[PDB]
Amino acid sequence: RVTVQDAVEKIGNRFDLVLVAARRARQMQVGGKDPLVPEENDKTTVIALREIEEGLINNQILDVRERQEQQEQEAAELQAVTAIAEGRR
Amino acid sequence: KPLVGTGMERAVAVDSGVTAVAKRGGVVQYVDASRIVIKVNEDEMYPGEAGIDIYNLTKYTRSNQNTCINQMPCVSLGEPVERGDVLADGPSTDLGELALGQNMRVAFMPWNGYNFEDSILVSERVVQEDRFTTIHIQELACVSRDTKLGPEEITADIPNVGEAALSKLDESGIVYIGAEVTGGDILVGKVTPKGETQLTPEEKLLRAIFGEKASDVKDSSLRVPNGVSGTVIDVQVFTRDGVEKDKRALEIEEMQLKQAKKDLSEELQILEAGLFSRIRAVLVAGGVEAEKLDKLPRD
Amino acid sequence: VTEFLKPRLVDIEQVSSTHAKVTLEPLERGFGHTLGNALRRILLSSMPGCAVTEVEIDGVLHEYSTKEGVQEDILEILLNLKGLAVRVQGKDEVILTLNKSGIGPVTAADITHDGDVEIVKPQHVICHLTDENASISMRIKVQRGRGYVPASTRIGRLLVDACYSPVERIAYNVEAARVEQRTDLDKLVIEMETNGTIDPEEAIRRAATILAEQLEAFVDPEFDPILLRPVDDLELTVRSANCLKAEAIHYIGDLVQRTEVELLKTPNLGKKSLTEIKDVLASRGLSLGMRLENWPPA
Amino acid sequence: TEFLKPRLVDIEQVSSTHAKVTLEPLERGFGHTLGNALRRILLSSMPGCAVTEVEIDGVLHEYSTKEGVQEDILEILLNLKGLAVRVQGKDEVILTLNKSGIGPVTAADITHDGDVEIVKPQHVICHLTDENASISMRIKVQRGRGYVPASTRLLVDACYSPVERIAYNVEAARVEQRTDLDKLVIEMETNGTIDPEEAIRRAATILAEQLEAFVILLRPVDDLELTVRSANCLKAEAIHYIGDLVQRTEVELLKTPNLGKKSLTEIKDVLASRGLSLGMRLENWPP
Amino acid sequence: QDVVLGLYYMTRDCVNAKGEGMVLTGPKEAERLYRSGLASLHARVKVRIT
Amino acid sequence: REEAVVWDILDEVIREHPVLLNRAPTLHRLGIQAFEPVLIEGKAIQLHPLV
Amino acid sequence: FGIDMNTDYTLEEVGKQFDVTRERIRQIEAKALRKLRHPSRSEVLRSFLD
Repeated sequence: RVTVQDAVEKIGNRFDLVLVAARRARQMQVGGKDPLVPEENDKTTVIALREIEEGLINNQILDVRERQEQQEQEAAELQAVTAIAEGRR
Repeated sequence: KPLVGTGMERAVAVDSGVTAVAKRGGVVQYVDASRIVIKVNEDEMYPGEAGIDIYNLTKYTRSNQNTCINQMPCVSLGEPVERGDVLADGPSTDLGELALGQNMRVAFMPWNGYNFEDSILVSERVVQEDRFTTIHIQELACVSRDTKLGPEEITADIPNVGEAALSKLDESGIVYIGAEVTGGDILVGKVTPKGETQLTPEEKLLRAIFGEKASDVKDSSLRVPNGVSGTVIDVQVFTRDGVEKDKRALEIEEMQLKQAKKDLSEELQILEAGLFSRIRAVLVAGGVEAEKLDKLPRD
Repeated sequence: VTEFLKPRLVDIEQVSSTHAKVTLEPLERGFGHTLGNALRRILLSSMPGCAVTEVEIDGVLHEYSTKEGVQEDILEILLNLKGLAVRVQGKDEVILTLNKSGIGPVTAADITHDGDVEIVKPQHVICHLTDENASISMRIKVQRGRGYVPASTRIGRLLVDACYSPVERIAYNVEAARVEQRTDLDKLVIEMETNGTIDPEEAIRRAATILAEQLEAFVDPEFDPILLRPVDDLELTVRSANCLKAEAIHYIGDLVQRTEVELLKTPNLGKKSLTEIKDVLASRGLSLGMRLENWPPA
Repeated sequence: TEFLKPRLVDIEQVSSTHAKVTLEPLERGFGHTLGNALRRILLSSMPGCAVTEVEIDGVLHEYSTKEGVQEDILEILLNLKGLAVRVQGKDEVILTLNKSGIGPVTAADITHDGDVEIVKPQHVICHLTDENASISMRIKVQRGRGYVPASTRLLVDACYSPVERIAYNVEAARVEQRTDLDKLVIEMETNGTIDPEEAIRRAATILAEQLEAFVILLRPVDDLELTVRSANCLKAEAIHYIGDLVQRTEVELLKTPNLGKKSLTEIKDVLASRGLSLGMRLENWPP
Repeated sequence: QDVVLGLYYMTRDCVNAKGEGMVLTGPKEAERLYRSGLASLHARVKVRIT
Repeated sequence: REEAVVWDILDEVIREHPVLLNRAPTLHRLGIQAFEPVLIEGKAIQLHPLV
Repeated sequence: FGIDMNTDYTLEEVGKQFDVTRERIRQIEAKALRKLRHPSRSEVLRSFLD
C-alpha cells in the first residue's frame, strides 16, 4: 500500500529498501524514536518506510549518522578511556 | 422431507434400521418418548398364544462421528397400524421419509459479492427458527493408572484450585450430569504424582511469602478443549476389579439397578395386560362371568 | 416554500387477530418507499415483545432428558415453549406455573391464570401426557426484550432461545391517495402479520418513535485489587459470610479493616469463626487490623 | 429496552464544499435505513434555487449557435444549469446579463440584484470571441425541490436540490460489547449554496417533521438426583422439596436419625452444583 | 464473475426509449438522475463530463 | 479469561502488522501473499475476491 | 533462600554472620516477610501461582 512504489523508487532494487527499513526500525526500537517527520502512526515499519519515502533516512545518511554516532561513543570515554588503557602496561 | 422427492426416500428410511416399524397389524397401546407398546392382532389376528410387543426407542445416543442418533414416535395411542407401517422416525427422517436437510426459500441472483465464487448468503431467520441446527454429542475420556511414582487418582481434591473451578464436580471428581461446561472447565479431576523437583530460590521465597506449601501431586485433570462446550448428558466410570470403590461406582450402579428393576416392572406390566386380556375373551366364551371376573385378583 | 403534508394513521383493517392493514393518508410522493422501508426495517427487528427464556420442569435436569409419561422429548417441549405467545401488562419478567395431570395435550390454556399475563393462543400445545398417571409441573420464565437472543448468548435448569420480536411479517404498498386537492399525494399501506402481542397503531408509533429518536439531530494505580473482591471469594463457611455481611462487611477491604476485638464484639461471631477468618485471610497474605488508609477512593 | 444512540463523530472535508460526516455506533440494519431515508430526502426534498428558463437576444431555438460566442447555445444552457444562486425570500427572480467584449462572461457580470446572492461569481457562463460581440439575456431563477428536467411538461434542466450527489457506506462500527454494530458513512457532494451539515440537519428536520404525528425452591428433592438413601432420609425428615432442604443447616441435618457425613457431603455437593447451599434464608416460607 | 456481470449490465447498448435524450450536466448530475428515476440498465444519453 | 480491554489491546498489537495467507497446493509464489488483518467475529478467514 | 551462594544457610548461621541472636534474625526475617506480604506493593508479586 503506502505508495510503496515511490519508496522503492527512493531505493533501487526493492530488496535494499527492506533491509534499510528493517535496520531503521531496529534503531527506532533500540533507543529514542527521534528521527525525521513524524506522522506518528502505524508503528516502526510504516514509520520507517514513510520516512524513506521523503528520502529522509537514506542508505548513505544512516551510515553517516552511525559514523557520527561512533564519534559520539568516542565522546565520553576519550581521556577517561585513555586512562583505563594508560593505567595498564 | 424434501418438497421435491424422487420416491426413494421412504425405502431408504425403511431398510436402514434407524426407523422402527410394526411387525404385524395391530393397535398402539402406549406411546412414550422412551417407548412404544403395540398390541398385535387388530387385523387378521396374527398373534396367538400370548399377545403384544414392546419397542424401546434409542434416545440421544452418540454415533461414531459424534452426531446424535435418536428415534421419535410417529404414532399415537389407539392408532390402527398395518404391517410395515412406520412407528418411529430415526435421525434425519420425517414420517418415514428421508430428511437429510431442509426446504428453504431460495432466490437466484447476485448479492453484493457475498455469494461470489459459490459462497452462500442466508437469512438470520433460519437461525431464528433453528433450521440447519444440529445436535452433537462428544465423548471425552480419562484414565488413572498405576505409576512408578505412585497411583494416579481421580479426585475432587486438586492442588491450588478454587471452589469456583470445582463447583460442578461431585465427590469423586467427576462433573455432574446437566452441568454446563465451557472451554477450560474441568470434566474429570485427576492428580498425578510429581516427578518432583525443588523449585528455584525465587519461587522458594514466593511460596514462603504466600505460604501455600507445595504438594506431592500435580494437576492432571481432563479439561474441555478450546472451541468446545455443552451440557454433560452422561458419565461412565469403570474401576479396577476389587479396587477400593467409593460413591463414584456406587451411585451409578444403584441407578442402573433401579433402571433394570423398572425395566422388569414395565415388561411384566405389558405382558400381564397382554395375556390376561386374551384369556378373558376365552374365559367369557362358554363360562360368561362379566361382573364376576373383574372382582377376584388376577392371579 | 410549500410546507410538506404530514401523515397520520387513518385506517386500521384487522384482517384477523394477528394480521392488520394500517394506512397513513396524504403523503407526498417518493415518501411511500422511504417511510415504508424505514418502518419495515424498525418493525422487523426493533420491536419489543415477551419471550420464554428459561424453563424449570420437575424431574428433568438436562434438556436432553426424555420424560416418563410425556410423548415428546424435553427438547421438543422447549421448542414448543419458544412459540409461547404471551402479552404481559407492565413487567420485564414473569413466572408462569404449569401443572397438568391426565391424558391428552397440555396447552397454554392450562397455564395458571395470572392477572397480568395474557395468553394470545391458549390452544397452543406445549405437551402431550400419555398415561393417566403422568403429570408435568413446570415454571416458565417469560421476559421482555428485543430481537432474537439465542440460548447460547448465556443450576439444574434449562435455557431457551429468545425470539423477543413480536412481528413475523411486514409488507407495504404505496397506492395513490385520494382527495381532489393537490392530487399528487400517496398513502402508505402497511400490512402486518404479528403474533398478537402488539397493536397496529402502537407498533407504528413505536417504529416512528425509534426512527425519530435515531435522528436526534446531527452535532459537530497502586493498592491490591483483592481488596475489592466480595467476601464470598474467601470461601468462608456460610455462617461466617452471613455474619460478616450482617455487619456490613461485604468486601475483603471491609474485612481486613476490622480487628479481632471488634469482630468478637459482634452478636453472631465467636472464637471458631474468628479462627476460621484469620486462617483464610492468612492463607492469602492478609490479616485483620490491616490499614489501607484511604477507604476508598471513588 | 433502549438502543445505542449518538456516539463519536467525524468530519472529513474533502474540499471547501465536499465533506464526509460519520455517525458512529448505530445498531445493525440502521445503516441502510437511515442511509436510504436520508438519501431519499436529500435527492428530492432539499430547498434550493435553480435556473428554469433563459431568454437570450437573437437566439430562438436550442439548435442555434451565436455570432461572437465560442460555445453553442446548448453549452450555454448547460453552463446556466450550474448557476449557484441564493435568493432572499422569493420563489422567482429575473437576472439580467449584459456583456460586451472579448473573454469569459462569468456569473459576476450578472446585474447585481439586492436579494440575489451569487455563490460562485467566477462561474463561466459564456466566452465572447470578437470585441464587437455581446450577449444580453434574462435568466429565470426559481425556488423548488429535487431534479426537475426541462422535459417536465427556452427551458433549462432544473436542479432544485442544492446537493449534486449522495453516496453511502455501511462499514462495521467498533463500539464496546455488542460487536455487530455498524456506522453509516454518508458521502455528500453539495454546491456550496448550502453547507453539508445544515443540509443533513434539514433533511433530518423534514423527516422528523413528517413523523410529527406518530410521536427452584419448590421442586421436589428427587430433582437433585441424590442417592436413594439420602433422598429417603430427607423425606423421612419431612424434607420433600429443595426449599425445605436449603433451610436446614449442617448441624441440624447431622442430628437427624439417618443421615451421616458421607450423605451430608453429598447434599452439599449436589446443592453447590446448582448454586445452592444449606442454611439458606428465604425469610417468608412460604406464601 | 459478478463484477464483470455488474459492469456489463451497467455498460450495455439499448434501444433506451425510456431514458434517451438527456444532457448530463456532467457526471455528477448524471449520477444523481441515474439513481433518481427514468434511467434503468443505462440509457442512450450524451454526458457532459470533461 | 478474555477479560475486557484485552480485545482493544489486540487491536493495538496488530496495527500495521501483516500476516501471510497460503493455500495448498502452492503452485507459484502468489500461493502465498501478505495481507493486513482486520479482526472479525466468526470462525472463518475472509478472503478478498480479486486474489 | 539461597539467592546468595546457592545455599539456604540456617537461621543460626545467618544470625552468627550478623553478630545477632537467632531470635533477632527470626524477628527481622518476620518483619521482612511482613513488609513483603502487605497489600501495598503486593500487586505483581502476587497472583503468580494460578
